[PDB]
Amino acid sequence: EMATVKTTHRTIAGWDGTPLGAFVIEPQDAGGGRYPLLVMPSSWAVPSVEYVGVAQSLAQRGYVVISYSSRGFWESGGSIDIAGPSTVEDVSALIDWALDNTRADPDRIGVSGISYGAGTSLLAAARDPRIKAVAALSGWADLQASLYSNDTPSAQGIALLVAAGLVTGRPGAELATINRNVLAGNYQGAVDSLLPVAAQRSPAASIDEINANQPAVFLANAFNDSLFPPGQLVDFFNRLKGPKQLQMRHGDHALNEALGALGIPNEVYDQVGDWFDHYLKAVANGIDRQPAVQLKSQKGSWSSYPDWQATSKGAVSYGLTAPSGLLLPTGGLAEHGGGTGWNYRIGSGLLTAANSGVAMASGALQMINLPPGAYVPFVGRSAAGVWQGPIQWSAKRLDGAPEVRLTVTPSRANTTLYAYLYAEDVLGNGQLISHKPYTLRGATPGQAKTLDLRLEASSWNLPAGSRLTLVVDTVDLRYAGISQLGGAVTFTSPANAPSVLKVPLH
Repeated sequence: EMATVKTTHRTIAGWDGTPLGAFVIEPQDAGGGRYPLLVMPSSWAVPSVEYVGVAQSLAQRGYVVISYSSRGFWESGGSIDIAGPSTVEDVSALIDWALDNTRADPDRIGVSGISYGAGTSLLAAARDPRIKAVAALSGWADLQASLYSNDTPSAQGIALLVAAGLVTGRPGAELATINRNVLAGNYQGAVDSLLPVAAQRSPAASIDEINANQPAVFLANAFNDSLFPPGQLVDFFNRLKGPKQLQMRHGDHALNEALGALGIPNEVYDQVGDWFDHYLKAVANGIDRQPAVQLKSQKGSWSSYPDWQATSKGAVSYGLTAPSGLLLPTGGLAEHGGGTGWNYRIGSGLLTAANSGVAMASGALQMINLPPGAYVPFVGRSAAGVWQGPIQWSAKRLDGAPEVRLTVTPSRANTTLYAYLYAEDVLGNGQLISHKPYTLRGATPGQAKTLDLRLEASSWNLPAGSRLTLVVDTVDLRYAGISQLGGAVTFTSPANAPSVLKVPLH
């Protein structure tokens, strides 16, 4: 049965003596061996989000749990350093405190957190070989890849990082510099300020250290996370050599749940509990035999794979054909397989309906993104290339990351491209499955460049009556793109390197 637990608030010194506000949660046995230890850095102070409650529910499975506010948070001393070396070292300091002051088992230590605490936890697992298991929710592996994907600043990601920070605590120098840049609309400057110190804040840069330490790593993110897109997390997951599981879902806001305002359903920490129970309490619950990749579609049904490479088995290659039409020039997506030698010119810097997200209000703390639909017949063909596949007469499932190869010729040295994959119904209404930005800065005008874009991973049930539609344009409401009205982009498909969309259908 579940442990009765006692919760005590106290202040625990960090590595340098900085006082951290902590809830120490301890089973009451009593007679009465040691319990596995979980150290759990809380995340952003979003209203209604119950971090300590989540920690208590884990402790009730039979764990000592330390739920705490990182340096700089309201309840702690210090400054927020964006999961910098001090914040990460503090996890080790709290492990040491727990081993000396609670009935914690030094041989059975795990760490778990969400978002700020997820990145912190993974970094701690790289730096502290005592950690045997990690569960990181809605986190990152590569901070640069997350906020500056293909050299395109994620304006709404960066803005959200600032907004979340301002409700959570007192910024250190790095975050205050970001805040100052964002206030001016200077997203590129925000990025430039962070890049030199981003690698030490990125689990991906510590992949060898985590693999050496071989903790059991559980990752669970939303495909539509507003801060940290899935590709960078998948790439990290794929490189882990030890026990591991990746679960990806579509997020939505649940009401009256501990984590519903973060877009995380209660089922995630249910699975985390099972993960730790196996790896830290040797419970024979079969989690060791479960597939390493588990994906939940937008309709809420699960699929699974033994590894990420399996998602791409038998991917369909659609060749892009030359856009044609009297009124609405549109190309095809042609399975075996397309045209070469064509050219299609659009103007850069023009607005279209195809966007990754809506214009969003100053200070909003929405942690998942709900892309607007786009009516494909109103996507301006002088502003975008549009390629449509055939209407399906049977349901299909897309699981994985689509890839696009496209050759582009800019007339300006600076252009940003955006590729979007839509499920388009028979009437023309598109729901966005995936997208990716790509900035060409300092390109040679008039020189064709072949680009390989990997769109963000997704899991999507495509119903009978729908088709896949690719849109490529040059502006997006969520990114600080550098395209200029008056410039041009010409799409081509050279015989040597045809323009192709690869889609992982199942």
